[PDB]
Amino acid sequence: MASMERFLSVYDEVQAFLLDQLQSKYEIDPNRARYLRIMMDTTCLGGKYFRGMTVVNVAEGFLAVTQHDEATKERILHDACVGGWMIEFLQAHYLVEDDIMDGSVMRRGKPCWYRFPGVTTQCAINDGIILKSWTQIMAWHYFADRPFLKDLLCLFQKVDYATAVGQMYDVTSMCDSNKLDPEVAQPMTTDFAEFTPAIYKRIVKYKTTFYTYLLPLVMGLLVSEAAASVEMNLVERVAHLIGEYFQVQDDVMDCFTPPEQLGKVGTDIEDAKCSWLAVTFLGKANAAQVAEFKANYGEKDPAKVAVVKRLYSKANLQADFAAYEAEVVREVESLIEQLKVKSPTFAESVAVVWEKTHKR
Amino acid sequence: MASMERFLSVYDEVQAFLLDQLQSKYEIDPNRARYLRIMMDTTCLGGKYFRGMTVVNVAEGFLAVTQHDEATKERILHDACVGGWMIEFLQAHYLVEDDIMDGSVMRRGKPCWYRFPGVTTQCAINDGIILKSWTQIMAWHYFADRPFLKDLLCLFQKVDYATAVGQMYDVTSMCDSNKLDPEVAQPMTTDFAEFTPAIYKRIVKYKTTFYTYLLPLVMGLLVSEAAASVEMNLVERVAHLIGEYFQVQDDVMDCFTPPEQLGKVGTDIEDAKCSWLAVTFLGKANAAQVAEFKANYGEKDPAKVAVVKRLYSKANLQADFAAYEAEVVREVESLIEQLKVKSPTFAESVAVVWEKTHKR
Ligand SMILES: CC1CCN(Cc2c[nH]c3ccccc23)CC1
Ligand SMILES: CC1CCN(Cc2c[nH]c3ccccc23)CC1
Ligand SMILES: [Zn+2]
Ligand SMILES: [Zn+2]
Ligand SMILES: [Zn+2]
Ligand SMILES: [Zn+2]
Repeated sequence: MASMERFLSVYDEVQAFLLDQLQSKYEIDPNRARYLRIMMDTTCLGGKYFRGMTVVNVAEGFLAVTQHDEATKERILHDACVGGWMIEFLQAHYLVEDDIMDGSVMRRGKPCWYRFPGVTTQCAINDGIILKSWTQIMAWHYFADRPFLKDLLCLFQKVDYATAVGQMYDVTSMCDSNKLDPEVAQPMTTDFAEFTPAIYKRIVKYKTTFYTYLLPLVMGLLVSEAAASVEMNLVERVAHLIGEYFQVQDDVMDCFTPPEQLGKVGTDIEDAKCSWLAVTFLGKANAAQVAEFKANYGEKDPAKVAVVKRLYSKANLQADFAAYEAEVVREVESLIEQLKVKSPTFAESVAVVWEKTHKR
Repeated sequence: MASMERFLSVYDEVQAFLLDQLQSKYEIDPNRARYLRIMMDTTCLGGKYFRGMTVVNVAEGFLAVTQHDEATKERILHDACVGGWMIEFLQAHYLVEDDIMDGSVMRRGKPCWYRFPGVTTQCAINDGIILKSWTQIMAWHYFADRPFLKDLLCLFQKVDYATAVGQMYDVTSMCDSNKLDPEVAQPMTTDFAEFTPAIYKRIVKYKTTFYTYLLPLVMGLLVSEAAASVEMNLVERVAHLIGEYFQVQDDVMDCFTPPEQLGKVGTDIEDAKCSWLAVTFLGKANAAQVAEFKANYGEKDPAKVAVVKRLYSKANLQADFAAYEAEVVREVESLIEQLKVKSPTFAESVAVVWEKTHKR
């Protein structure tokens, strides 16, 4: 059976389980079940399923080199699909909540969930809470007897927490750290002194890389009972490296990719985000260019946004990106080589993860 | 050592652990640590700690009748305090998010967290996510080797989920179920046909009773390794009974308790909430009174709110409440008696829980 169709069939199965359990154990009525069914589909489906399918792909790799009864192969693949959906539902939670937090309009070419006429923010905040709660309902049901349950739950929690911490780093990235204070309304930074590579790295590591790259890779190892086929420090290093590169692409595309292909109107400049573009620009600008950036960044005024984009274009950031990319290629290849000492199979799953990121 | 001071000392210990782990493992800077410290204090402290202290009180009861080394007594009490704080932090999550969802102004006489000038909704939604994430960080750290870890995590998840489901029942309680539809803006009910005792019961059971009464009682049993001293079906029945009574008091006070003692301006009428007052009023009103209720309920206009309050006062709901109360006293006493078959100690902890609710 093809991996994607297996993964999609498991979605339908998990959805049916969750809704049927709501009816049998939580007293749900059919109309609210339908609302939640639509909410699940609208918030969980429509992406590429890169994260969930990486769990499946890692598990598939180990199945090719490990002796198992057929029924065991099917159990491992089913577990990998359920684990994958846990990650996809975790992402769905964070997308719903982040779109509300940021006042976003569109995502993947459709209105953000909270903007649907029959949803509203009051409902959508709680819908997002339910989405993450479903990840745990899945795990406790499908993985109840599994030897990896404890390790899986502990990892999933740490990744969830890291993502929330990353969200805090992101939403506060345009404020001066020494001025953070719940009692006092927060001004935007004027010096941009915290727009550094190391601080940018910290936002991205926590907000993006743990859930997008580390969690799918390690979840694939866990459901395969294969954590001894890897040096975990290498897995973390390669996950953080590829994840940062992924976010850099995303930051570049926010500014320069047309809205129709982006599926949204990018607002990183108006939002004063600590983006790779802003950090790299400030790392090469002269005094006059810095001053012009300061006078225009973080303002909705389309003229000032236009000034920032022209500053980026004139600054030849394409060349900094090519140098960054070449360095990432160097390091990802080195880590893939270190991963072969213990598992050619896992190293190849990482190579596939890298190829799908680098040529997306 | 007195129970409350032990519980408060454990708060300081847990807080120090969480913040120190953020510095050692999550790359936090001192200013963001301070923000999170203030957020924790502001959202977790200032209540009565009824929920957390019930864990401690249940554990204390069993310590009086069970043979243990002194060090074991201290471990059990420390575990009960950590478990109690898990519940208090779970509540804090739901209060932060519910205040944002509902546009609330005040809570316990202070502005809601999201209204602090230096917080804002963008931050506060994520702060609420962090609060619940902290419940899991606590459990995995303090309970890592504990025999009750799995049962505790599984129970906590089900209660978290039930609460989110209850939140959905609450926010949708003034809409017609057959008209729920993410695509279509939701009108308020005109017939109030779903303002029934059974539907009200369902909102309250899930939104309030699981986390407020069932979870503290069962958590006390778990950290005491005492689940065999109870019939769990009795524990659930008594928890749901006392919890409903607690919410009924809350609903009455929303309308009739002065704002200064309430610590907020009650808006259940304007919010068109399915409150005990509205359900009980509709259960006894004549046709003219129903029509006047319909023309005035769920509107911000203070004149129309005033009409609803006069309808409630004229309807002699105090007498329905006294009859409801007397029936609850009957049933709570019956269940406490059934609980004595297996544990006088646990039955007495429930009697204390009931006394603190009934005479609050
Ligand atoms: C949770 C927050 C919003 C999502 N972001 C990661 C991210 C970057 N580009 C994406 C495209 C699609 C889906 C997710 C992403 C991390 C912070
Ligand atoms: C999470 C939502 C808001 C809180 N509510 C329970 C509740 C009723 N009265 C209270 C007074 C103080 C603290 C909590 C409560 C359950 C739904
Ligand atoms: Zn965001
Ligand atoms: Zn982006
Ligand atoms: Zn509410
Ligand atoms: Zn209330």
